[PDB]
Amino acid sequence: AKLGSVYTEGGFVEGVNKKLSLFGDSVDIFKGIPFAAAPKALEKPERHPGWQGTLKAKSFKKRCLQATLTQDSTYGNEDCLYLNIWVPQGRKEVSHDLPVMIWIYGGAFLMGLSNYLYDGEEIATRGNVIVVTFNYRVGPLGFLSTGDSNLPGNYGLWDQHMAIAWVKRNIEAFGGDPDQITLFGESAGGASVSLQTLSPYNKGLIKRAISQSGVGLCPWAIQQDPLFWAKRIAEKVGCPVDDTSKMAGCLKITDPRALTLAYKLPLGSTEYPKLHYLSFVPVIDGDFIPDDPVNLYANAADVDYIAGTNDMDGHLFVGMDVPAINSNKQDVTEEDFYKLVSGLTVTKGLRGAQATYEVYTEPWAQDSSQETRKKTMVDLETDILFLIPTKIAVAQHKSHAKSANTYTYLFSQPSRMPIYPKWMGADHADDLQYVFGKPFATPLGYRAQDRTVSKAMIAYWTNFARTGDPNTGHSTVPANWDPYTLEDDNYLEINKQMDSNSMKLHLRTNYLQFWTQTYQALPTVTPVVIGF
Repeated sequence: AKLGSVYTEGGFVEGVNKKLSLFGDSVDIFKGIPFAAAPKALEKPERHPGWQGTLKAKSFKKRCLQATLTQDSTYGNEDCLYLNIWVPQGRKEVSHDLPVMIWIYGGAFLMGLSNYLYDGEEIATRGNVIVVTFNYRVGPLGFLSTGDSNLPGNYGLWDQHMAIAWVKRNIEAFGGDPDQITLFGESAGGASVSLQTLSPYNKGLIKRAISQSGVGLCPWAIQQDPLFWAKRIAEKVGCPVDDTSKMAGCLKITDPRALTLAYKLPLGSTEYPKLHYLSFVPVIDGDFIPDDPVNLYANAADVDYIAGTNDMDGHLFVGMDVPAINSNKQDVTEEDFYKLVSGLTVTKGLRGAQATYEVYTEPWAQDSSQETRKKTMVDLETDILFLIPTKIAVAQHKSHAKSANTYTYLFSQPSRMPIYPKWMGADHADDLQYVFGKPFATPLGYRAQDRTVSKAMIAYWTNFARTGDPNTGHSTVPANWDPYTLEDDNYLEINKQMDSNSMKLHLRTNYLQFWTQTYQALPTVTPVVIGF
């Protein structure tokens, strides 16, 4: 069986059908379906006008404007609000009531086909679920804000919400169950997933959610001072910074490609960690995000939730702050480490920096090797940027959850990157190739253990999407994943060895204690994509 032309709110769409076996199995692939009219710079998205005939949804549309780490040219196009769908099909009849997984992924900066992480075929077919990938506005075009009416901000979030509302209204025609939507995404997408479940705008739309290395409680997920950054990029492009209204009007009119290129990620030595410069992110606009995310968990009370991080999630970032971490030739001193912590602890000044340098150097047993120091730098950023906020998000979700499940994991499959050190664990986004089944899609570049991890991850993910329990659904699982409880703080460690010892307890509880107890008590003084 195969869908023909599917009716959507704006008209008919037609994709392609890829035969998967002699059994008559296949997968219906739709690419380039608009979920909104091409967006006006810095304005909320609107419904796409109706069209006659059949929209040929046979190829990926350009994604929104973004740039690479070199930041010399832009990629994408402003006209980018399109989505893609994969519908696994059986023999007798087209699929119906299938779980719907919406992948939220996108960033202002890419480091490395470009639609590698936008193809949901492996996931949809191995897990028997519908996968929807789409594009949303990123960087300044997606998140510029003046902190007021002149430019409320959160455009990329509105775009995501638009895609979600569209899937809710139209996925049934594709064979999906509108009441079984699972949002999943990593990094900014992960924080986005979190933010979407917390926004009152998504009431009744989301069933479950998966945050991979990113939650709305992450420090880098909410910009506390958007006006400061709005003014900076504005002045950089020749706009009036005198009054917000005129500045906003100018930003809406300036060249989108120049505006995009004006968003710089300083790779040269800086006083603050790189993450400080990834300023164009969501803001508490009192609308889409009506309050600080931590106070919005009642909105996700009935949303099943899986949130997790990677072994060395912070490696990618700290390696930009301290490049010597990756070099076996160059060394790192206690000074370099103190400088790193001070930059990360500005809010609590010298005391905060001292308390932090102390705790993280305690395990050095005053005779630390280079590998030890570099590993500690990675742990520091992994903790602050991902582990800790995820731990409290998971905890907050469990505590407020009503009829919703809460699970947490630690992805620790060691990096295969030759450039990085031998002791390297799972870096930021390393989980993606497994979640997206690349060891199967593109086998020749992978080993048996990679297929094992991928199989396990897609299984857990798609099972969760179907039942709200990673253990049950369309796939068998290599290990029992127990739901997270506050008392036990249990998590599944995902890697090539999934066995009886896979469920672990209390991950870095001492560090969680430091940050939430010690640190917070101190007085306040002052092909991967990153950023929102």
